[PDB]
Amino acid sequence: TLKYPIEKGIVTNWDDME
Amino acid sequence: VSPKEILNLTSELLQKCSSPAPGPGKEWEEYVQIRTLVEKIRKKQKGLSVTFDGKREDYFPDLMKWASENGASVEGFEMVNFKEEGFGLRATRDIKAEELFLWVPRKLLMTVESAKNSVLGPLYSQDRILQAMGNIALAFHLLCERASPNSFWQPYIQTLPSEYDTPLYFEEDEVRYLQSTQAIHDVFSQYKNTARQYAYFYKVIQTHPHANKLPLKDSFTYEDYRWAVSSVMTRQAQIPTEDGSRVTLALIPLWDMCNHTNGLITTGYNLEDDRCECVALQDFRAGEQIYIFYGTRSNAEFVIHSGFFFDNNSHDRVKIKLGVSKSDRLYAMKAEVLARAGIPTSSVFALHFTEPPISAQLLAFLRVFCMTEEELKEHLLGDSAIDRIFTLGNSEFPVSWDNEVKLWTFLEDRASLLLKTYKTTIEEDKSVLKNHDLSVRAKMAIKLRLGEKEILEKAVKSAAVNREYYRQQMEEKAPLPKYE
Ligand SMILES: Nc1ncnc2c1ncn2[C@@H]1O[C@H](CSCC[C@H](N)C(=O)O)[C@@H](O)[C@H]1O
Repeated sequence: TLKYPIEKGIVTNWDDME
Repeated sequence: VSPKEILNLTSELLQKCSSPAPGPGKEWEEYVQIRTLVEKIRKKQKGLSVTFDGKREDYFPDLMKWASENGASVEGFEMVNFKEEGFGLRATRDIKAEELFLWVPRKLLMTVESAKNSVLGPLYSQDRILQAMGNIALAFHLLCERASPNSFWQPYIQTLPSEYDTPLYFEEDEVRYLQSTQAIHDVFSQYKNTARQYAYFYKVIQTHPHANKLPLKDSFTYEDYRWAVSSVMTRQAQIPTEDGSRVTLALIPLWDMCNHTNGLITTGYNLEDDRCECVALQDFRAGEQIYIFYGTRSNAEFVIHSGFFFDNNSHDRVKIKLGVSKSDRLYAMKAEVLARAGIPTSSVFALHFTEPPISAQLLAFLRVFCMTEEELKEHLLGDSAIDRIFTLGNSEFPVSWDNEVKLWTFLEDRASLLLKTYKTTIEEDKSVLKNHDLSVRAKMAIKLRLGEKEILEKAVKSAAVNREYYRQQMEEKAPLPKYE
């Protein structure tokens, strides 16, 4: 398959206080 | 109007958006109050600090030339403004499935590493937030380069959208459609995070001497930050660093013009040639839009992080929270069985729309949740106990007919109870969509709340079919399948 699959718009955490 | 007035308003916004959570029953009220302060700031500012004279399609030729000069693929497709998805790529020749048709070398990317080596570097080296969260670092990298006329990435930035459909751009009444859903809490958090971050960084840029050289010091509007974080959240990707030992977040030009369809991930990073590579998800005839598969996300994540609602999303799901209660007289045994199965005592599981509705882990949890004392003992003691645990997630090997009847009864009842916590029914949502004329953003919100209930209703129906099936097996006293 893909060794480094790339996810467009991957969900990240934007909570700077968490 | 006055720089002192903006400073005072942002200080108030910072205090408001740094206060702790007010409790779920007051999050709507807090949301409106934060919106009120943000809209007062926004109406006293001039929108995007940097605007461009041409139309969006006027700059795609320079994007192609710039990408071509640096080794990207630029033949076989063209940019087209599609009504449904906005701008995307259209094939100008036939492209066969699995054909490598798109590649982007690392030099064109905007990354956390290129953010460090840019004018933002000095502030990055001191501020703890930028160091801990590469997505925010990417957003300011994007803003700084946008405000830099001689930036290497100007051909890319000038072709980005000027506006998005993330919930940061919704009207108050468009978000109000989401009241009583699971999704609305994340909408609240996104608005509160964004407003807090804008106010924090506004005050930092104005006073911290490490921001002295920043082009943002001349003008840094709320609209700037909303645009930058929406650009990053709808487009960023995870890639390996040049060495391959760590990962990083990146904006990938040209490739990020592809819109989404159902399928499999066909984009990977090639570390030996140091470039992103994308093979065709399916055959694309000349004149057909080129799509990719973004990833296995729910419609709540597509709306909130990706700025759109995707019909017939095969990976949609809703959350369901379940736990063994410490007041159960069988808590200790149930907790031990789950622990030996690698399952927590309390967790947030998912319910899916496609078949089956529940995963192997949720099935395993529900079986233990409903086990009698003698069934728990057989999963804890003797030479077959480990084998019994191993099949706990397997639909073909139930613990007992009565255990299945009980767990599907509970699930049917729980999903029906969740359905009753929504402010509207499925029939009402469908009537609104049919008999009201709505904006794209309002439709996103209504289809999102409808989609939550439709997953719950299908879980109800599948659980009732499972309950009746296993009840028949109990009546007939059929032999239990054994694994061998
Ligand atoms: N299947 C789809 N339906 C609707 N909008 C889509 C879509 N796939 C992608 N999009 C849109 O495209 C964005 C991802 S970036 C893709 C290029 C974008 N259309 C542009 O004009 O720059 C999403 O935020 C959403 O606005």
